[PDB]
Amino acid sequence: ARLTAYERRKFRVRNRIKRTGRLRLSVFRSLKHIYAQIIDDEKGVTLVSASSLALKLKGNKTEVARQVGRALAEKALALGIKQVAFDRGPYKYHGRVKALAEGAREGGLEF
Amino acid sequence: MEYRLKAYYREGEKPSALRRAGKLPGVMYNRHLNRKVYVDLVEFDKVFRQASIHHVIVLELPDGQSLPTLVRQVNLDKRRRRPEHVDFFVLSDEPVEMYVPLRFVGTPAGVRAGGVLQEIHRDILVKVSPRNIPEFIEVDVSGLEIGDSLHASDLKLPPGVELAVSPEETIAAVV
Amino acid sequence: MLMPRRMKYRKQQRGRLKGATKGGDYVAFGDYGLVALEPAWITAQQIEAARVAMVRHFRRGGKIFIRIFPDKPYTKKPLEVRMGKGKGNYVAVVKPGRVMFEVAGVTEEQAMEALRIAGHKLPIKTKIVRRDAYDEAQ
Amino acid sequence: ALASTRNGRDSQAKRLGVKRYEGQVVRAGNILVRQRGTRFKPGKNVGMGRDFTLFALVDGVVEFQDRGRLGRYVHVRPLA
RNA sequence: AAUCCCCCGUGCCCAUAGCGGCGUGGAACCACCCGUUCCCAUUCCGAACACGGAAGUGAAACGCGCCAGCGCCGAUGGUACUGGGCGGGCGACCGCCUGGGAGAGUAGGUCGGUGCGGGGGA
RNA sequence: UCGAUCAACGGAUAAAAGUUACCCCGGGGAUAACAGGCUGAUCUCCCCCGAGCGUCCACAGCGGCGGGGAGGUUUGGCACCUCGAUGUCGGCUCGUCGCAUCCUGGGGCUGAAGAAGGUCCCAAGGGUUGGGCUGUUCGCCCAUUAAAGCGGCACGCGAGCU
RNA sequence: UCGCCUCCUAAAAGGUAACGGAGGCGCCCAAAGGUCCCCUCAGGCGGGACGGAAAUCCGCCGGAGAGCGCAAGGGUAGAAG
RNA sequence: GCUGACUGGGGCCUGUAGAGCACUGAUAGGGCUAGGGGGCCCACCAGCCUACCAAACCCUGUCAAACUCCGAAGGGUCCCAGGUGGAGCCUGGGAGUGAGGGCGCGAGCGAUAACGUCCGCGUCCGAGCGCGGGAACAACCGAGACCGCCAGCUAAGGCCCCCAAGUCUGGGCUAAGUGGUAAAGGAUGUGGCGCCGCGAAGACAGCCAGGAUGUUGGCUUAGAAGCAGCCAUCAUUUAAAGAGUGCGUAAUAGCUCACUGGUCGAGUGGCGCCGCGCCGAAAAUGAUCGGGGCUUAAGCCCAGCGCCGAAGCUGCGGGUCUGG
RNA sequence: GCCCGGAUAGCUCAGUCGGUAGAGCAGGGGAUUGAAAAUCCCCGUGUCCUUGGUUCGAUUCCGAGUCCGGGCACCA
Ligand SMILES: [Mg+2]
Ligand SMILES: [Mg+2]
Ligand SMILES: [Mg+2]
Ligand SMILES: [Mg+2]
Ligand SMILES: [Mg+2]
Ligand SMILES: [Mg+2]
Ligand SMILES: [Mg+2]
Ligand SMILES: [Mg+2]
Ligand SMILES: [Mg+2]
Ligand SMILES: [Mg+2]
Ligand SMILES: [Mg+2]
Ligand SMILES: [Mg+2]
Ligand SMILES: [Mg+2]
Ligand SMILES: [Mg+2]
Ligand SMILES: [Mg+2]
Ligand SMILES: [Mg+2]
Ligand SMILES: [Mg+2]
Ligand SMILES: [Mg+2]
Ligand SMILES: [Mg+2]
Ligand SMILES: [Mg+2]
Ligand SMILES: [Mg+2]
Ligand SMILES: [Mg+2]
Ligand SMILES: [Mg+2]
Ligand SMILES: [Mg+2]
Ligand SMILES: [Mg+2]
Ligand SMILES: [Mg+2]
Ligand SMILES: [Mg+2]
Ligand SMILES: [Mg+2]
Ligand SMILES: [Mg+2]
Ligand SMILES: [Mg+2]
Ligand SMILES: [Mg+2]
Ligand SMILES: [Mg+2]
Ligand SMILES: [Mg+2]
Ligand SMILES: [Mg+2]
Ligand SMILES: [Mg+2]
Ligand SMILES: [Mg+2]
Ligand SMILES: [Mg+2]
Ligand SMILES: [Mg+2]
Ligand SMILES: [Mg+2]
Ligand SMILES: [Mg+2]
Ligand SMILES: [Mg+2]
Ligand SMILES: [Mg+2]
Ligand SMILES: [Mg+2]
Ligand SMILES: [Mg+2]
Ligand SMILES: [Mg+2]
Ligand SMILES: [Mg+2]
Ligand SMILES: [Mg+2]
Ligand SMILES: [Mg+2]
Ligand SMILES: [Mg+2]
Ligand SMILES: [Mg+2]
Ligand SMILES: [Mg+2]
Ligand SMILES: [Mg+2]
Ligand SMILES: [Mg+2]
Ligand SMILES: [Mg+2]
Ligand SMILES: [Mg+2]
Ligand SMILES: [Mg+2]
Ligand SMILES: [Mg+2]
Ligand SMILES: [Mg+2]
Ligand SMILES: [Mg+2]
Ligand SMILES: [Mg+2]
Ligand SMILES: [Mg+2]
Ligand SMILES: [Mg+2]
Ligand SMILES: [Mg+2]
Ligand SMILES: [Mg+2]
Ligand SMILES: [Mg+2]
Ligand SMILES: [Mg+2]
Ligand SMILES: [Mg+2]
Ligand SMILES: [Mg+2]
Ligand SMILES: [Mg+2]
Ligand SMILES: [Mg+2]
Ligand SMILES: [Mg+2]
Ligand SMILES: [Mg+2]
Ligand SMILES: [Mg+2]
Ligand SMILES: [Mg+2]
Ligand SMILES: [Mg+2]
Ligand SMILES: [Mg+2]
Ligand SMILES: [Mg+2]
Ligand SMILES: [Mg+2]
Ligand SMILES: [Mg+2]
Ligand SMILES: [Mg+2]
Ligand SMILES: [Mg+2]
Ligand SMILES: [Mg+2]
Ligand SMILES: [Mg+2]
Ligand SMILES: [Mg+2]
Ligand SMILES: [Mg+2]
Ligand SMILES: [Mg+2]
Ligand SMILES: [Mg+2]
Ligand SMILES: [Mg+2]
Ligand SMILES: [Mg+2]
Ligand SMILES: [Mg+2]
Ligand SMILES: [Mg+2]
Ligand SMILES: [Mg+2]
Ligand SMILES: [Mg+2]
Ligand SMILES: [Mg+2]
Ligand SMILES: [Mg+2]
Ligand SMILES: [Mg+2]
Ligand SMILES: [Mg+2]
Ligand SMILES: [Mg+2]
Ligand SMILES: [Mg+2]
Ligand SMILES: [Mg+2]
Repeated sequence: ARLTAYERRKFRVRNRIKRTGRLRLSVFRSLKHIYAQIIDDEKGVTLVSASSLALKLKGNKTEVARQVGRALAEKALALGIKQVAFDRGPYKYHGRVKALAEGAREGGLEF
Repeated sequence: MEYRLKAYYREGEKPSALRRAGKLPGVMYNRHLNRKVYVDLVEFDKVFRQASIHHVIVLELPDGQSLPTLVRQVNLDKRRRRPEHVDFFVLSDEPVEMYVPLRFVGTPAGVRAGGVLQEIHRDILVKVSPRNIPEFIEVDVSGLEIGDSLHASDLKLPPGVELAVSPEETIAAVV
Repeated sequence: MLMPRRMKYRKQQRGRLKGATKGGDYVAFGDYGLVALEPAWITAQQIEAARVAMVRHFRRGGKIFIRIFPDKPYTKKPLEVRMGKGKGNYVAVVKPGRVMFEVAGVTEEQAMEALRIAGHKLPIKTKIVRRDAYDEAQ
Repeated sequence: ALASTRNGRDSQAKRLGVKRYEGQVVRAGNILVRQRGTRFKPGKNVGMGRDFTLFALVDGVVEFQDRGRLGRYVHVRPLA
């Protein structure tokens, strides 16, 4: 079987987002951690970064996530960035990914 | 048994002229070389009727080196069916694919005189170190009966070197 | 007779006889060939005329290859004049330097005297050929 | 039927194709390409209407992009 | 902090990154993994998606290598065709000039390259 | 927003088929029928090949399947002069030419004993009947004959006749 | 035969004729529409009661040859299904 | 009022010619194999052989307007330059045209017919039936005629006479009046290039010289004892004659060749290629390349040098319009 | 001259699964009957209209050439 469900829905939601042409707030989440990276395409370039790794926090993976959101807003808003679009990648908007996003307002927003 | 021709070089000198001139455009190449050359048509012809991309041609040519070539292409133009140009491949010691003629040896050896003989290949393609080049291949197989298809490796494999395969194909049969 | 089964389209535009045979041309199956010096539409019935002249020429023996095939439909109207196209009524397009026919398993003096007969049945000039290095290996 | 003639139709030509080439100056609204399938996809500042028709979104110049198996792309570069 | 190396993201070229074989990696990343209380799930199934985890494993997947059997790429030389200019043939068609010049095929190439950002070593 | 096979689908009227050899006018050689012209599929005649039949076979005489042409007498294609007119079939009269020769002359071959034929070559000087039938051309038939030739000339010839 | 769509003719822009070669339309759908979320074909081989070339199920292989209401074309799974 | 056709550079668009077979189809030869055509052993599942059917699949080998893994030359368009032209754009006044034709190239229809028909791109006639060449001839070659000249140079085509200029110079070809024409196909025409076999161990031509044994060959027969015929065509004896290639034929008598010695004495026989020619080659009023006439040319191919040649170009004079 | 059909024991007429030709109706014999007729059994001869082809193989597939049936074209 070529090109899996994962990589289809992967592409699916990126492509839609990538059309509107905002800065992209992308979210990787491993079974252990959750990272988020705000990208400008056409320069192919990352601007602001935030991880549960580099922030070294733990316990209740969701609550850990809300934090790395506030962590991103705060760092991000500091460069002028306010409007972006939530990548949500191949993840249902729910739980850990929801939580980072609702922790990413108070700071740049519309999620 | 052993063959040489001549060769010359060229840079400009449009092919039409050369070809009017009794000569025969061609190119010399291999992994380390590519060079523009011509030959005499009437000269080349006598050799090639013999050699025929089967035996090695050692060229000659000025410098004078003498270069161990295999002929790997002949474009004959289709109207007059007569060579318009020639590819000369120069050997060095690394294995190289090539075409070995085939010696069919025996009598019909069973169903003799006879079924129908039916040789399906006068050649085989084989990877060979240039140094040892098996100038023909004796293939007898006195088993030699009605209906069968001998494949590949059932050939002698004169000492030097292995097939360029495919191991399974149709060499001959009787019916 | 000689003719396709199954065609995609019943009728098809004439087109040119421009050029050289573009393949065919190197004598792939046999000991001796018959090669086309001129372009022509060679007809299913001319082909079969030649094929039979050759088998008649030897013994029911030998082996014969043909190697051109009449896949081009040839229309003709009746004695009417002009309304639509059609009808009926097959050729093989044959440019110069093509091997048609091409015998094997026979004496040269047989093949050559049979190939000579064969080309008398053809609308074009022809050339008998033998076989070569030049017909390569492949 | 068969003979008399069963044929004889054809439709009107649709005058389809590329209407602005690379480095032509356009204005918001100019349609850039007229086409049947997705034969060029919309690029940067380029719309696609329901008949698969691509237009400039902004004033600018048109650049063509061949993305391999991602297909061919038409954008409009501003300095509008 | 630059430099290099490994991982994780994420772009780009769009198969020279592919298939197959082989080998290798778990500290760290990552994955599989432990469970189904809770959020949330399955036209049935915690398979998937989801959460709470951390005992084990790099078996699968993923990453990194190495093999040219396949796949993919691919000259040079020569032809085909041809803008323009001239000839020849009853015809079908053919040739010369000058300028442009494939496709197949041969020689080879190839088991990717690379940007931004992190994590870790340097 | 509705009533249109206004489908001859830019849709004359709300409302419409035929016949004229009893015909008329305006036009057209922008266009058919005759003849010519181009063409030559078709037609007539050659020629190549040469399976094969011919007891055997050099094809004496034949000649499959295919191939290449010539002629312009057929049936057509085209629509080029002629529609402010180029009268049409057939006969009669009067011819003249072509030769792919029906007879007569001269030949070669023969599966030519002789005589008589067959086939092909040369040859256009001359000849090439009279009748029954049908408008006929053709054709069939009677009686003869050295023979009872095939074509062209606007299917020769109506300011020559019918 | 007459309007409309698809293909070829059409000479690699558009356009282009013939009583040139081939087909289709005069509808359809309250879901066959909008959006969000998910899912990925056909075919082949192997296994499986009634099951057969094919019903449903399980495995591997299968970059699209399936599907997209109907003709053809173009497009299309990184979805338009 | 510089933007025009045309041209240079640069970008983008395209799917023709050519070619290819990856798709859709067609398709020759072979291999390997499903289902079976059922030879059959069954008539229990069986069940093997296939010089027949056969998918797919491999190998060789091809074809396509409505096939394309590919794909030129060119073409379109935009930018920037050149381009002052009976160029370009804008507004308005007046039209005429809306039967086209030939030719070249590319297609379709037609029959790889038409002075055929229908499109495409060019051209010319139309309207240049004005001029020169092509014998004569709208559209083929040459060339765009404002007027005049008893001046010059050229174009195409020409320079033996009709007829202006070479019976010009060199090299080769052709003997048909080819030229001055029409194919398949044919052919010791003739000239060149080549390749192959045989040959002074003396070949090809002739001439001199042997003209099988068991044997009728077994077959078949009044006899075929090679020749009215279907064939074990096999042992031998030779430097050396097939139980015999043909005339012979009362089968045998008589006869010849093959295949050999020998005489002599230098080439001989075969194939392929190119040039020019020859056959193939029959139509209707009187013939002919335009004519006379031409044969180391007055024909054909190659190289050259002069010349002749138009209303083109020049020189001189003039006219009118436009610009300065 | 033209496009299309049919030839089959002795006569009449079958006969596409290309692969071993049968049924009648004659004729001979049998059962039947007193004997026949009718009816039921059983019988054999087509080198299956010649010739080239395909095919391992063709009366059964292809194409001509014949002896004989159908539809076709002189001219105004
Ligand atoms: Mg080829
Ligand atoms: Mg034909
Ligand atoms: Mg008519
Ligand atoms: Mg011929
Ligand atoms: Mg169209
Ligand atoms: Mg690729
Ligand atoms: Mg671990
Ligand atoms: Mg461990
Ligand atoms: Mg592993
Ligand atoms: Mg290549
Ligand atoms: Mg090249
Ligand atoms: Mg050209
Ligand atoms: Mg190439
Ligand atoms: Mg690789
Ligand atoms: Mg990367
Ligand atoms: Mg780092
Ligand atoms: Mg109307
Ligand atoms: Mg209308
Ligand atoms: Mg309209
Ligand atoms: Mg009305
Ligand atoms: Mg009335
Ligand atoms: Mg009346
Ligand atoms: Mg009256
Ligand atoms: Mg009246
Ligand atoms: Mg009137
Ligand atoms: Mg008349
Ligand atoms: Mg007429
Ligand atoms: Mg007239
Ligand atoms: Mg003719
Ligand atoms: Mg003619
Ligand atoms: Mg003739
Ligand atoms: Mg006529
Ligand atoms: Mg007319
Ligand atoms: Mg006309
Ligand atoms: Mg008239
Ligand atoms: Mg008058
Ligand atoms: Mg007369
Ligand atoms: Mg005569
Ligand atoms: Mg006589
Ligand atoms: Mg006589
Ligand atoms: Mg005689
Ligand atoms: Mg006599
Ligand atoms: Mg006479
Ligand atoms: Mg006479
Ligand atoms: Mg009377
Ligand atoms: Mg009468
Ligand atoms: Mg009559
Ligand atoms: Mg009479
Ligand atoms: Mg007439
Ligand atoms: Mg008359
Ligand atoms: Mg009168
Ligand atoms: Mg008169
Ligand atoms: Mg008169
Ligand atoms: Mg298409
Ligand atoms: Mg087009
Ligand atoms: Mg075009
Ligand atoms: Mg175009
Ligand atoms: Mg219809
Ligand atoms: Mg499946
Ligand atoms: Mg299954
Ligand atoms: Mg599809
Ligand atoms: Mg479609
Ligand atoms: Mg469809
Ligand atoms: Mg489609
Ligand atoms: Mg300017
Ligand atoms: Mg350009
Ligand atoms: Mg083509
Ligand atoms: Mg194909
Ligand atoms: Mg094409
Ligand atoms: Mg390429
Ligand atoms: Mg400018
Ligand atoms: Mg003007
Ligand atoms: Mg105006
Ligand atoms: Mg009009
Ligand atoms: Mg008009
Ligand atoms: Mg026109
Ligand atoms: Mg030309
Ligand atoms: Mg015309
Ligand atoms: Mg024409
Ligand atoms: Mg024109
Ligand atoms: Mg006029
Ligand atoms: Mg003009
Ligand atoms: Mg005149
Ligand atoms: Mg003139
Ligand atoms: Mg004149
Ligand atoms: Mg003149
Ligand atoms: Mg003129
Ligand atoms: Mg002037
Ligand atoms: Mg003259
Ligand atoms: Mg003079
Ligand atoms: Mg002289
Ligand atoms: Mg003459
Ligand atoms: Mg003459
Ligand atoms: Mg001379
Ligand atoms: Mg000269
Ligand atoms: Mg002068
Ligand atoms: Mg002056
Ligand atoms: Mg003026
Ligand atoms: Mg009794
Ligand atoms: Mg009784």
